Amino acid sequence: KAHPPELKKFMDKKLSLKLNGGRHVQGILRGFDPFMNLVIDECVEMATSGQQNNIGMVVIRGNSIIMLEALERV
Amino acid sequence: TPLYTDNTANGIALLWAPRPFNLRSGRTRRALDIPLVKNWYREHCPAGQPVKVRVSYQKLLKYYVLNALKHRPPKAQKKRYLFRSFKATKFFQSTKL
Amino acid sequence: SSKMLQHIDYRMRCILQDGRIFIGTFKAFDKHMNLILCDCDEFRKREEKRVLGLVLLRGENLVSMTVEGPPPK
Amino acid sequence: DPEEDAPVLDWFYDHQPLRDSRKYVNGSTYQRWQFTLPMMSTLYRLANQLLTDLVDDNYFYLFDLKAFFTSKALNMAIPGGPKFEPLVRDINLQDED
Amino acid sequence: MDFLADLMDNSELIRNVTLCGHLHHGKTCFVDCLIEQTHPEIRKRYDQDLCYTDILFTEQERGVGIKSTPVTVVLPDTKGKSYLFNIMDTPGHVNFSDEVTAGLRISDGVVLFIDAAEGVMLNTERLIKHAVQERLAVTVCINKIDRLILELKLPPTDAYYKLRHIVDEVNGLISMYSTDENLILSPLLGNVCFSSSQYSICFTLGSFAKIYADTFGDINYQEFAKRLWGDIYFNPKTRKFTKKAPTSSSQRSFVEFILEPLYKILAQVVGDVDTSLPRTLDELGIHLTKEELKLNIRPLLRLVCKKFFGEFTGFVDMCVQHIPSPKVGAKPKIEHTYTGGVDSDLGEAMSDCDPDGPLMCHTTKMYSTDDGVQFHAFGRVLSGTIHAGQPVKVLGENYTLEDEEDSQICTVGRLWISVARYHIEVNRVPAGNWVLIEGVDQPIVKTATITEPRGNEEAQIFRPLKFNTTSVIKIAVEPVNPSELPKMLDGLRKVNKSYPSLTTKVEESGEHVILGTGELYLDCVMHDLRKMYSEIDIKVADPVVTFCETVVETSSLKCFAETPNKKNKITMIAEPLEKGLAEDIENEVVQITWNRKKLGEFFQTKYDWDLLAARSIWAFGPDATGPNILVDDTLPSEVDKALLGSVKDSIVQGFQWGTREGPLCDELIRNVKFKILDAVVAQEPLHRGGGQIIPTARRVVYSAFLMATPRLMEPYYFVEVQAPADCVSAVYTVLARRRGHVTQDAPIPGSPLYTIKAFIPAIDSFGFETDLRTHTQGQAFSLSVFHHWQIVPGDPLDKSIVIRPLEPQPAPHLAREFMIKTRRRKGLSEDVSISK
Amino acid sequence: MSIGVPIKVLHEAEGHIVTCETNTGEVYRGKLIEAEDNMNCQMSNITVTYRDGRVAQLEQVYIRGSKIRFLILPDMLKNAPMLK
RNA sequence: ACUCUGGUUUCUCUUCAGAUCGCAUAAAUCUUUCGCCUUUUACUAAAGAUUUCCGUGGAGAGGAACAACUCUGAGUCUUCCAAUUUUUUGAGGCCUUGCUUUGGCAAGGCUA
Repeated sequence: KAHPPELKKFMDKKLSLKLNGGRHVQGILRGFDPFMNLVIDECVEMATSGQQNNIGMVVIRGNSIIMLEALERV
Repeated sequence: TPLYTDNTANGIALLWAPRPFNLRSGRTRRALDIPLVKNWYREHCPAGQPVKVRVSYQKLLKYYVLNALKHRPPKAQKKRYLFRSFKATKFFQSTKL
Repeated sequence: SSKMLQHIDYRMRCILQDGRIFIGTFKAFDKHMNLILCDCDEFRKREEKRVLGLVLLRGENLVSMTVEGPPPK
Repeated sequence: DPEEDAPVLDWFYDHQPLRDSRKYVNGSTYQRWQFTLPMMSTLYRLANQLLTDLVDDNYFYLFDLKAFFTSKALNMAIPGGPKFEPLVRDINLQDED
Repeated sequence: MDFLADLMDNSELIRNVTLCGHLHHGKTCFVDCLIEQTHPEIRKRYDQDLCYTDILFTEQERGVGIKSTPVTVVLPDTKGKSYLFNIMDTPGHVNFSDEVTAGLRISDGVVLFIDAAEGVMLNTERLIKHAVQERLAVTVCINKIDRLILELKLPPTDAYYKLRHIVDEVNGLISMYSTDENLILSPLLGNVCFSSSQYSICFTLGSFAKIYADTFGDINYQEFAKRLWGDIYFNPKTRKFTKKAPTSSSQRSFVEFILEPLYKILAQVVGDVDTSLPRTLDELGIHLTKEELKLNIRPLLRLVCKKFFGEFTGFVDMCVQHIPSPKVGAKPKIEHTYTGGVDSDLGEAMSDCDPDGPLMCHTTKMYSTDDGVQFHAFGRVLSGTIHAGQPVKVLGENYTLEDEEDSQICTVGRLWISVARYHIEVNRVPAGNWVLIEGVDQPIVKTATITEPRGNEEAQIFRPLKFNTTSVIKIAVEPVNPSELPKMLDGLRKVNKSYPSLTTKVEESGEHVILGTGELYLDCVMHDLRKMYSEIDIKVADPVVTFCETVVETSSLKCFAETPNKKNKITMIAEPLEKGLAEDIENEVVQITWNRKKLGEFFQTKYDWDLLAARSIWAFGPDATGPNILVDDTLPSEVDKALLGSVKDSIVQGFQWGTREGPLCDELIRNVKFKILDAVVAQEPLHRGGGQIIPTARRVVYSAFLMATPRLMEPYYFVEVQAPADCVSAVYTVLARRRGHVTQDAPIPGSPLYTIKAFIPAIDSFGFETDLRTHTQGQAFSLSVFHHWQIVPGDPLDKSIVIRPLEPQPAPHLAREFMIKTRRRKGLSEDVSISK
Repeated sequence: MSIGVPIKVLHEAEGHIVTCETNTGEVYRGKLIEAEDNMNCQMSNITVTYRDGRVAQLEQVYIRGSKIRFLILPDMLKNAPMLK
């Protein structure tokens, strides 16, 4: 009965994820599941050390996701 | 469930039917109170008919309209019944003949 | 689950998982123990009464409910 | 017809068709009849002769109670409608200057 | 109850929508169903309709909607959020089109009710066109779906065919009027909604998919709906939606999953109540009591559909998803409606729909109470909050930033939100709402803009209410007892307030003429005047239509007029205007507000006019949008231009006055081109004053018009009649008797009824509806709307004709009669004096 | 029988200004656009108070509902029909 | 998936009738106009006012029927959820200050 999180507003958008342990990440959304695990293109890591770390396509478990901010205008 | 039984067409016809024949249930009216030709003269007179039948049509309509217009609500009544106090009196007897 | 339908509109005190206190009028709940409390004042530790309003407390962070006062008129 | 009039053939011509049938009529007082769609459709098909096959009341545009009341009030008459005496005489006021 | 008021604070959870459609398309029934859903204590009787939202005696007795009624009501959404809806219950009759527009101007969105069996018909086409003019959001509801099941018994495949044909026709009609392609309509898009308002059926694709989901669970109703219409088919082998039929005799997805369950749920209630109804009722989870099963077919069907389809969330989410809220939808409203525009500071303030901004309300409705002596304004709050018992500054239709005379300071007493018959009083109303306002009836006449005094002094008014049709019917109204004339006069004012397009004009002879669109319009107007406002006996003249005046030939010689000072001499000529060009000015295709380059480019290119002549155009006719043109033609080699420009304005007012009141029929010169061929302007300013030039301009315009052979234009009504096939021949003869020519006779698809569209003279259109209805025994019904002025047969300047009294003259005489009697109705002279 | 009353009040809070506290102490006040059965709140025009006291302006926010400690809804919804 | 739920018919009576009492329709009296007119008794036809009559609904009361359990419904009525989103855990441990109600709290940094 697990409905998907309502995120076609946020598809192909530049979002900054907040992750669990005070962590942060940035990237383009590419999709989801009903469990809100997000797949991300052009992922820049953006740690608290201050230097920005690009990766690319990553997958983030939805358990660890605190918030999405759409940095791009939806 | 099938799309339509043998009763579906009959029920659909019963939808658009005159007042007595569009009720699943209803109350009982006296045979006096059932004008079987009230809707007969409420329509226009058929063409190719003599003068007398037409004047009969207008006269029936006139009487019907006079009855309808001069209608008054029935007055409040204490419901005293005839033929019910007769059997109460020691003068009348009941039977079936 | 009538054990908390017994407690609707009673002014209840909800101790939370961080230790914060929600003194609010217990309006509604569900199977996940998400509470709807109206006119809810938060008490933290000295004690204080940060007024919030209509709090939808998610059930994950609720530890313990207890009555503070009778339902108002 | 034994096939078309299946439900009503048993009780069609009785004095009180279904008097003791507790399913359809409340009791001997013979009031508040409850029927079923098949028998009502059968009755309608049998009574097509006495019933005008009119679907809506648009036929009675100017040939209904309201129009006849208007005609009586206005001292005039629909061609098919009835002729009434004037609601008020107004003999001198009928023909103004 | 308090939530109803509190929801007005949020400007997004409110939707301002008007319910419009053709005559008797279930709009009132739909509002009744909504009321019953939201009001537990309000229930319609089994045989008689609820008749809610109709409070006038005429509304109930006639059965046709008369006055648009406001309904404010809170409805839960499909997701479960309680939105606030304001609904204009508008009359579907074409004669009351104005009553739609007053509710249409202050409405963000339009819900177009179309009968499933009937089709689009005429008023729906006019309504979608006119709503395209205000650029409102458009949604379509095909009401009375049951008529495709319980009346025509069309197969569900044919039912889908009919619905798709209707939707495609509506979309094509919108594409023929609206340039923006975003107005495409489809049930999967959430635009098209299906409904049967008698049995309380109201569902869209999303609503029915959500019903499926709640029946089963874990179903995405949005994506399910996005695959529930069109040539899509369903495969149960793979449970998969394809663009081709999995089998040969497969049915489309819409038929398979939507039309089919509806057909069966109706059939099991109309045919098998005692045999098969309990089984299918327990199958769908509907639990009806023993008493509830004892009701007749129609109340039982309504009850089971109410229990099954539940709330009317399809309509709610349709309006939420396709009709913008006032906060977001205010910008186009300000762009199209306000005179000052969005550019000004007030425009920017009112575009945001700020509850804290400057106070601004736009009242377009007037409602009469029981007494009728104190009207109540009704209008939209476009900015700020109006408060009860507060001073306000009411503006008028002629108010400008210069003229402060049209305003008036009035104290607003108690004010309420009208929920049809009952209205809830409220201390204040925020922006974006529809509000009844008290204490402002005296300065308000028809359109009104209300603002706050002692602030925002640079506040203009909204554009005057523009009506689709031109009211051409005219009836003279007199009192039976002249000693009671003032009362009737008072009553006139009241009706002039009540009916937005009513025009009450006192002629020279003293006849108080009233302008109405049609027979029923004036009938209701005079019923209200006699029985509600004046309460005194009144007399009606025989109905007659207005006439316009035109020319058909170039003026034989240039006609000249001179000022009483004998120093300013103006010489002009008369010519007719080009085809469509008059219609172009009528429809605001080209406006005097255009800069000279654009208008000149239009005239020279499209109509092959000379570039200099296009630049030589001075002004338009009776109004800014008058169908007559005034064009300068003074050659620069003989006439100075800068000096002529000083009296150009005065000549413009003179020409406008001349076109307003024609020499022949005392009014309405139409489709005439006037060229000023000579101008002798006195060198001193005091010898060229307006009081001197304007009468001279009127005289020269009259002389030029009369010198050219004039003609009278009578209004031709476009009447379409929906009638069975057997009545078409009779309708042909009936139209032939009244000098009407038949254009089209198209059988309605998906119905056995033809529709015959013809043109009939309005002067000969009186009693046509009754004639046709009674002649075909009620089978043929007609609606009349103004189409176009056409030259009446005959010559108005042929005095050898003798007018026989009390006799229908032949066509070659008609024009003469049509003017001469008209002059007698104005108290004017017997014949037009060419010298004067 | 299926969906509870507080999620109905959360759906009733859409369009309004709600202030949601999350698990990491960050308080998000702004216009709740959409909310689901799980408390995933797409909100907008967000004033954010972090744990330190800093306030940021984040114009489009989607909070996962697992991390929500509570939401403070408007008191208008004290008169909402599902709270009766 | 349960215990109690208690019938419906019919004969009367007594009050109230709002509502098409009635998806039907009478008569009389009176008062206005009338048409006949010449005296009552019949009348002509419209309006207005009552009245009686053939009926009706509801309520209440008193019988019989006659049985009877039940119908029905108040409800617990009864035969399944540890893997991201709530209820089968990221939980627990270290450091500085403000006060210590010398128990320690609050904030932050941590470590796992």
